[PDB]
Amino acid sequence: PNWEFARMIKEFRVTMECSPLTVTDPIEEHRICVCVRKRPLNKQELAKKEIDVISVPSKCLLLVHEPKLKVDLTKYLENQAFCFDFAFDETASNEVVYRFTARPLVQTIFEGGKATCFAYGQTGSGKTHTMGGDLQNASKGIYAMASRDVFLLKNQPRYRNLNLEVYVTFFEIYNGKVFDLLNKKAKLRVLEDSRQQVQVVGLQEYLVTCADDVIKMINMGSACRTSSRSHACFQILLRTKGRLHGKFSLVDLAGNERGARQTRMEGAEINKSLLALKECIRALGQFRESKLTQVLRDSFIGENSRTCMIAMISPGISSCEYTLNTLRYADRVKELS
Ligand SMILES: Nc1ncnc2c1ncn2[C@@H]1O[C@H](COP(=O)(O)OP(=O)(O)O)[C@@H](O)[C@H]1O
Ligand SMILES: [Mg+2]
Repeated sequence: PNWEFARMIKEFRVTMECSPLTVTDPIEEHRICVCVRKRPLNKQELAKKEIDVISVPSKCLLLVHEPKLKVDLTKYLENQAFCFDFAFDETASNEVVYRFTARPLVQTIFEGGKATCFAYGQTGSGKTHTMGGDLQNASKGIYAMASRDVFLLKNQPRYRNLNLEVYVTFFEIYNGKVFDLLNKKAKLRVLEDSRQQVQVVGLQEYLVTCADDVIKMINMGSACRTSSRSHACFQILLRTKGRLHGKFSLVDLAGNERGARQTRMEGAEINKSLLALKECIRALGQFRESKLTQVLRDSFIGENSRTCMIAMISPGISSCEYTLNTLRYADRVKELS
């Protein structure tokens, strides 16, 4: 047969119908969740008469109206379809996006589980807008939202007898070097031991109690950081006896369009890490180690470990080549599940 094609086709088909009952399902463990989010064209983009070339006709489908010239100059479209677990159009808010990406994973930490949620995509696409908050608005972004609901889940009966402390970290990863955003960008050192386990020495874990505390911390970190070229990782830890119960690492990745002049070849580092991250993620469905995947190594290797990739799309015509690139990385992540 042509079975590889048949398999790829099936995988497409299956994803193309899904209810929101599939990721949020009990008793099936959707370990890997891949999403896409089209942001609207902004006024500068409108001002430059940019054509919106992206459509999101269903919850599980996204279309690229790839503009093309035939050899004889004749204009046409190659309308390309991609399907994801969720696809959010230019109307979907952060709270809506949060509801189907990260929120499901909150419970995983209170179940003694590890969680990761990545914002992936080109620069100016909305990674920080989604994760940090409206570009700022710490409270209108996933970091905060996840936290809001971490506190809510502790006050429920089922999870009150755990005697939990809520800790919080926040750091930047830039050219192989970690920097604590809660400790004045202090350059930290990353140690692997014999067991191949990682420690980020001197990474400050602030205890928190209310959501507003966390909003304060997120704003300190974001402030004490000054765009792309660097990863940002905000973590939420639940400790019981100062022993770690569960961990949610929320990451605002770097610009994915730097496959690379001379010596601004941080784009080498950025590339290695994104390639790394991809491989790591696909190991959570069963190399070239980067500082990012090293620091997050526990959050993939685990038994109850879950993840969520949110691919950000810039809808402009001028961005199409970058958009198509973003979508292939995303396709290639879903590929194993
Ligand atoms: N879904 C959206 N709705 C409205 N504005 C958005 C949206 N996504 C991004 N933006 C705006 O676009 C700009 C670029 O977003 P940003 O998240 O900083 O890009 P990047 O993810 O590359 O860092 C910001 O001003 C942000 O407020
Ligand atoms: Mg941003």
